[PDB]
Amino acid sequence: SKVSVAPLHLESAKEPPLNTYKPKEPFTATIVSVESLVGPKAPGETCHIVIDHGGNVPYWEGQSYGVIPPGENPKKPGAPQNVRLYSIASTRYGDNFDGRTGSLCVARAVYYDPETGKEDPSKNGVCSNFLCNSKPGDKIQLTGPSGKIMLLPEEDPNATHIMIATGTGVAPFRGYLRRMFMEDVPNYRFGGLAWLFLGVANSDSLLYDEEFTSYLKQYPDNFRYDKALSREQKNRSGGKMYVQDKIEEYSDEIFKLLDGGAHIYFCGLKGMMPGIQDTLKKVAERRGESWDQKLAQLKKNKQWHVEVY
Ligand SMILES: Cc1cc2nc3c(=O)[nH]c(=O)nc-3n(C[C@H](O)[C@H](O)[C@H](O)COP(=O)(O)OP(=O)(O)OC[C@H]3O[C@@H](n4cnc5c(N)ncnc54)[C@H](O)[C@@H]3O)c2cc1C
Repeated sequence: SKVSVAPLHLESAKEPPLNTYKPKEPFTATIVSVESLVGPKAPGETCHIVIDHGGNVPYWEGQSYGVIPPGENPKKPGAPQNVRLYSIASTRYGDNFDGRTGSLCVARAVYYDPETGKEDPSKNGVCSNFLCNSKPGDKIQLTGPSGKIMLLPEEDPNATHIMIATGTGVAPFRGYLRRMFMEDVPNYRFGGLAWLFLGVANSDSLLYDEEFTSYLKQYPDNFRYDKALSREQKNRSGGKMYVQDKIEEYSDEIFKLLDGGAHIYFCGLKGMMPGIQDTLKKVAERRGESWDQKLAQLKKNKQWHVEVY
């Protein structure tokens, strides 16, 4: 059974909120919870951060929140820190199904000297550590929401959505999939195919795995889920197993879906994209197709959605 959500008036707007709060006057939100998403063998920490915005900073799935960490801009004395953007990992109703909270999926950026391995905290990422170090009741300066690239196309409730994530790039897809499958949204009844491909370092680095596995058992004809574990698996050519290698295992199914009008999404660190492009080119070549021409048509048809960072 789908989970009741409120308030239904969040469905009424016909345009997404944008820049409701700006950097000079952010919204002072409050941390609800911070929890690690990863096991002890993960190379670094990734946390789920729940933020109470009280309904003052609503958003649509696929958008980002800005966070202004405290302190001074190290490059402009007297000025605030620059905004850092984070893909919202929750639906518009949020993890408490009430329209009052939104969630972030935040990897700690930690610096290690390339030769000695010595950590240097002064070179760690300011906003990501600020967020992962936060505790219930702490205040967060929120801006936005912002972004339109990753809004979910809902005009066809039976569309196909192929979602390609590495690491924290899973965030918008957690939101899409909760709206598609878990929440009782009477004006969006999804009857298409949602297919999540996720690449992470190892099993302990998986994010939200139990939630996604649950969708396989509840919606076996509408959801597919495939994972690539780069430090624990090898591809067919002998390289470390990346998300593009999982795509290749389903070369024919995914190309057929794209030809049929499927939307395809990419999110996570930008270093994910070169290997993906290389694989898609090789898959097309084996089929006797030009990947350049196919990608041009996907962009012209508004099927191609990329937000990497
Ligand atoms: C649209 C969008 C969505 C995003 N979504 C997410 C998301 O869902 N989750 C997420 O985790 N991130 C996400 N990001 C990235 C996020 O915005 C930040 O860039 C990231 O968290 C790092 O910010 P920071 O403040 O921690 O690091 P910063 O302080 O900005 O530092 C940047 C990097 O430089 C390194 N560094 C600092 N000083 C030195 C030095 N002297 N020498 C060498 N290295 C140094 C830091 O360790 C860090 O890796 C997103 C970005 C965009 C644009």
